[PDB]
Amino acid sequence: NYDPFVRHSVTVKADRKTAFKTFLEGFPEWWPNNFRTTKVGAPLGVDKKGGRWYEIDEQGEEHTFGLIRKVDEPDTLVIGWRLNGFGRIDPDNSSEFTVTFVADGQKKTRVDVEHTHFDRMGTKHAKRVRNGMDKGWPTILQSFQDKIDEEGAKK
Repeated sequence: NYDPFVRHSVTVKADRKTAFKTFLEGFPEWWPNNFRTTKVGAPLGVDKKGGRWYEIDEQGEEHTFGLIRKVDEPDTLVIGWRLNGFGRIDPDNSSEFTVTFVADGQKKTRVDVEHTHFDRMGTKHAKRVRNGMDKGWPTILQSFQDKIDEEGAKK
């Protein structure tokens, strides 16, 4: 995945609404690696007005993940992510990802990511982005599943 082709699948033990609300609304309601406020995990994060990402800090907008291409209800979501790096020119490219929501019996949900274009361009960029994003991206994904699973089926 990631380099030869981008494809990730997440299983939700809840409903279509609960899964969407915890991703586009519930920001400071997580836990995995957001043991802070203002600087990370602000009472917003996601912008459902124009279609972008922006955290709210005491001095203004701090960090951002990327931008949103289209918001076709809690069914189709297209987004674009940036990359890490310290002493490097701003990544004027970004990678696009297609998110598809599948509902199973309304009591179960499945979400997959499909794309083929800005994925097969990693290699050197792979190690570059994995030097920051990997230290939380795959970790939060696994934790998200268990979190929603608990707030639905487990509890």
